[PDB]
Amino acid sequence: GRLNAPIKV
Amino acid sequence: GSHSMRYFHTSVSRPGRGEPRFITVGYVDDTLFVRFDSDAASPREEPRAPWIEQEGPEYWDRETQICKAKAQTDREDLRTLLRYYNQSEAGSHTLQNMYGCDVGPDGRLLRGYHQHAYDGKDYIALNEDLSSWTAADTAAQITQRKWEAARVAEQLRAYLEGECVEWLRRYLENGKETLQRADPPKTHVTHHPISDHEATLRCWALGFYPAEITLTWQRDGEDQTQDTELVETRPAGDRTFQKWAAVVVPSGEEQRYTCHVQHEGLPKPLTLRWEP
Amino acid sequence: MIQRTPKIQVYSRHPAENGKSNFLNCYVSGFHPSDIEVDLLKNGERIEKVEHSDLSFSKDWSFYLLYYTEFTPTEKDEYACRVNHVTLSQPKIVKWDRDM
Ligand SMILES: [Cl-]
Repeated sequence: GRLNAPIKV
Repeated sequence: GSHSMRYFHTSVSRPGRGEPRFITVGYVDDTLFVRFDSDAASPREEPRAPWIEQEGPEYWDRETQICKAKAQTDREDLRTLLRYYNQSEAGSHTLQNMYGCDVGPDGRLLRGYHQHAYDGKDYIALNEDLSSWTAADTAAQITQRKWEAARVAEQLRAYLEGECVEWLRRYLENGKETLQRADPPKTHVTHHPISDHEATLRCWALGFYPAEITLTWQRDGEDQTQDTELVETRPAGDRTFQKWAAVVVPSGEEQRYTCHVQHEGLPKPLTLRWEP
Repeated sequence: MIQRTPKIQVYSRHPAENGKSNFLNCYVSGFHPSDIEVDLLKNGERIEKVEHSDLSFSKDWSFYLLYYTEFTPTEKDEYACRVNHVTLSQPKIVKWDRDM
């Protein structure tokens, strides 16, 4: 199951 | 005995041809188990292995929401990276991300990963400590300062040490028929005359799983690394992999050459020779 | 902009036996950027309805794809893979050889 944390460069 | 779960993500911009295409796939070891493609007619995360099919609708809904959201953040990221590199809006660019975890035989975390590449080049990676970053360049240092300020590494560590390892344990059990079965290579040696003076000996490994394997040739017991043609391990399309290694052998020398095969499905390494 | 030219292997799923149905594979790997065109050819002509895997990549970030189709090898029929990529000035044709 995937990581659910939005992370923007 | 040891295992891994990895998610791969690629966005590729295409100016004048709509929004960037996003493709993500998940693997346990060398087995693909989920996919999502933003160019699908109705994009949804889809199963690709039998043992994930039993997950219920809530899983597929959550996974699909995560993939859609990541497609959108990647499009924002592609716009940001044009600024950071002073690039025009005319060209196609690529953003890649991989993350996941490796565990040992007892299911404990061995190490975690979360890393990005831009235009095929390392951009920023979470270090093995799951607490600090390696930035490739001064652009990636701008991201590093943002992610330090927001305590991103702490969020990733929590996932990689927790959920990632727990999902992998679940998948290994549900998929124990296949994920916990090694298929050994079927091996043989072929002989291919080149001229009156020499012939190729080719050592084959077919039908094996997982993909990791070692195939070498020795002559009089000495490794022939510099003189061996070793093809990349390649998928057969039935879950298994193939590989071969070839040496050019002077006429009459064939019995001096031995092929050596190592694979986790073999209780002991094999030695083979050409059998005319 | 970095570019990495594809490695290309064309081969069958099982050892070729004339008259027995099999799968013809073209595996392209180690390439960047990800845009690539791959045809499978029978007697020089494009095979229709070839399928392919979803884009993925290796530890070094380079891309790989598998293209494949069912086929029944014979003594006489020639098969090949044709690849185009930005690193190639003309398409590369690699012939299927049952011994590789
Ligand atoms: Cl979408």
